Amino acid sequence: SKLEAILSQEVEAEIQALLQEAEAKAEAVKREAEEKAKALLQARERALEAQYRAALRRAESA
Amino acid sequence: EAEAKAKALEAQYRERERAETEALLARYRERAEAEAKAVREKAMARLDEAVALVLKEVLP
Repeated sequence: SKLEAILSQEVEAEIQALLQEAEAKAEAVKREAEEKAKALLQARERALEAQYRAALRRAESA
Repeated sequence: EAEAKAKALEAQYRERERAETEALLARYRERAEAEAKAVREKAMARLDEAVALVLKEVLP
């Protein structure tokens, strides 16, 4: 009974550790997704602006 | 959301590029026609004088 109770307390500690690991993994995944979306949107907007500038330069030369 | 923002930004950038290119081509064509007509008018204003000079250089 005491050893089954100690193993149940350890199982509760392991369940808390698993919930904390799942929460930390979800937080790191959301952070990485936000960083990737920010870098992709910045790259796409800068590429659109640079293409517009180069096309305006070639059109003004013409 | 990132894909929708990218599609909207690309469409707006393409529309702004097309409109700015149309406006710049219109301004360039207007300035070209105006400067061509003005240069023709100025050359006609300065005409009929040095033709006799080139003729006197030509005639012996």
